[PDB]
Amino acid sequence: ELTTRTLPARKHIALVAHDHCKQMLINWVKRHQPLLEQHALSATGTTGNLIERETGLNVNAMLSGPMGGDQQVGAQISEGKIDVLIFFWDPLNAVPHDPDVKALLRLATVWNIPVATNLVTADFIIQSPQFNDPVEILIPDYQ
Amino acid sequence: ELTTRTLPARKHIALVAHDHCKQMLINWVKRHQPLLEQHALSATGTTGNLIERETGLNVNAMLSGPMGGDQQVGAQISEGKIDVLIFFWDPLNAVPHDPDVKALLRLATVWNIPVATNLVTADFIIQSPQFNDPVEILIPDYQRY
Amino acid sequence: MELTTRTLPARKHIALVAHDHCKQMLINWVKRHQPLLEQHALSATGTTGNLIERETGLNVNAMLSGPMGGDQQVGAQISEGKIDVLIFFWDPLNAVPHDPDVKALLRLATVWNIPVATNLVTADFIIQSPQFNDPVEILIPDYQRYLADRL
Repeated sequence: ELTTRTLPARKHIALVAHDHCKQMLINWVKRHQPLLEQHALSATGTTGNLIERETGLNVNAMLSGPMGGDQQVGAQISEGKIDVLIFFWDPLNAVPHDPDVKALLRLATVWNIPVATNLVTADFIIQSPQFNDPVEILIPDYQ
Repeated sequence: ELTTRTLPARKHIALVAHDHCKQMLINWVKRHQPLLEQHALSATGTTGNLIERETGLNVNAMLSGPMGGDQQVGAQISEGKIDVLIFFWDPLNAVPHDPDVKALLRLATVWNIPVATNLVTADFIIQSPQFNDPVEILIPDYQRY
Repeated sequence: MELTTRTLPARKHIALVAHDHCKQMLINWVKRHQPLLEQHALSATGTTGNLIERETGLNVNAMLSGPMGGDQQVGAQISEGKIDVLIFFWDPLNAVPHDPDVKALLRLATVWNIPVATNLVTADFIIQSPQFNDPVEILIPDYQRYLADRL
């Protein structure tokens, strides 16, 4: 049983990267600075401060993955508060919070928000002529 | 890299049960009603409405586990807003949100709050004379790095 | 890990993969986007190909169902650079016995950096993009240099 929810024109974007993937995330943000500047940005750990020092964008801070930030992101997705997830997780290194990694991606699938796990997916999303449009999405009907 | 934090005398307790374990959790609540009435209670899914109908205890409702309730609980644990976790998960059925289940237990371990994963451990915790007093707990010093 | 590039052709090879309770969701999506999908190469796993041929006029390569090896067929072709796009509606509310195949397929789509969608909103962003029917240059691991370092 489905219902609908409205993703707004101006979006709340979560930016999450594993250690060997933080330089890949910062290069992506740099290439799309004017596209990100009017949306709201959040990031786990110190990635936000790295983005801030290199580009000037404001990024709200959350806990690092190992300390709980992935669950912070996931809780907000399910409350309808985060609209997009860019999650450059590391497929070539084992992390102790892998349960948190898979739980967060599970919820981004359940709640049907645009979610990219690599560069080319993130390009298709952020460069799309619809990224700045409101979006009506099908979601589970919790009641 | 450890520091300290104080759990208040009035604890914010999270009550979480999988489907076939719901009955055991409500029996535990009914056995310990006079103790639990002095604490703040939250529960995932409909479990809060079950408790309130059978005891009159006040229970703040959160999303069910499959829809993200375990991660709401984990987020508050890491923020220092939940002080105790009673998690009656089911060891004899497989659930689709198993990563969420293990992720909540990992964080409760990281942030070193009292946590019960079965009936006898829950009785030991809530029956402790220390349970309704302030409790100093060791925690990771995140404000370091 | 050093990077190189490869180019996904204008006509894409798209893998269409869905768990039992998500099959109807995938066919809804295929139905809406049929005028675009007729211009690309399509493969699907298990009974999903029957469903698509029956309900549309699209032609699909049959691959094995997920539990019998189909996810590893798709993964193999991804790593060989033969599959360009992955539409993978897996079920986050039901446990499956081939969950390791499911996670290994998503792991490889991440290493080899191909467009991948796990839900409707992400699938629409990809297929509707004005770039979808043009060559796409993507950054990929440099396998020969990676091998050279392991010796």
